[PDB]
Amino acid sequence: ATLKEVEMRLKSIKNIEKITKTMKIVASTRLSKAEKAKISAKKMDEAEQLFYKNAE
Amino acid sequence: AEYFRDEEGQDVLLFIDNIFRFTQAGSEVSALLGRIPSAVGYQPTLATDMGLLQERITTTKKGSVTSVQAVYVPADDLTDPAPATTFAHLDATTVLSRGISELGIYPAVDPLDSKSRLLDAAVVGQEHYDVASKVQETLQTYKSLQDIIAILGMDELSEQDKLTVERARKIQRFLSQPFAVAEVFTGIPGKLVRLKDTVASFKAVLEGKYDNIPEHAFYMVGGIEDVVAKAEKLAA
Repeated sequence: ATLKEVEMRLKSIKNIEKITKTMKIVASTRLSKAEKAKISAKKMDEAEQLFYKNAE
Repeated sequence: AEYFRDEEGQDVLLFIDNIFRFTQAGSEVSALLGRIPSAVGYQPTLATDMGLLQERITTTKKGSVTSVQAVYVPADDLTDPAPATTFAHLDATTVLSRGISELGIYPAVDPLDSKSRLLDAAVVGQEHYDVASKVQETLQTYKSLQDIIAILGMDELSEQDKLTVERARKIQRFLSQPFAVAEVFTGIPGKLVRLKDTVASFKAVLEGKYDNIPEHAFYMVGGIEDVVAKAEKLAA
């Protein structure tokens, strides 16, 4: 009643914890690929920036 | 009922309402009888009184009696010992949950919680069982997915999951069927569909033969013929 309404709310909180945990891990997985792309891209950009700098 | 079962030797079809009142009644006079209160104030003779009632109802060498006993489960706490004791003693449980009523589904029968041991792959044969096994899994998955859908939404879900969700919603509203006695309480003509026909109609749905049919064209209508007809109605 109190006990059950607490308990269901606590179960909800547990499920929320689980989802946020899961999400955090998947986010890390995605993050590695994201970083990999950004290096290669940034290198390419830097070559163009080389013109803009030298051109002043 | 005994007179019918035994002496007239006929079949019967007992109906009792509401058996929580039977428990409750015994509980009230328990105090007066001076018996020390048992759990949640119930009579200490709760078990044996239930037992006498339940045992009296049976299918003997003579008659056969089909009881349908209503039970009122206070605040839907089936854990409550009086409902729980009755839950054991009854052969073919059906749970009708408030939520399902609120979903607008009439029957209010909660499919997950309604369970009867009469369902078997021998009793109703392999096809019936297998079809129902697919239904059970589909719904249970859908329930599991509710948490994901709640925060994340339809995002992390697979294509397979999306089809399962769509099927579950279709099944959820395919179950919805109007009652003849709710041509007054809902004013929709009642629909009774024969069992073989229902198995077939559900089989088709699961195969996805009618997953091109709108979700609301499964809602509160009978058989596949009706579902298709309501699809035509919505189409028009």
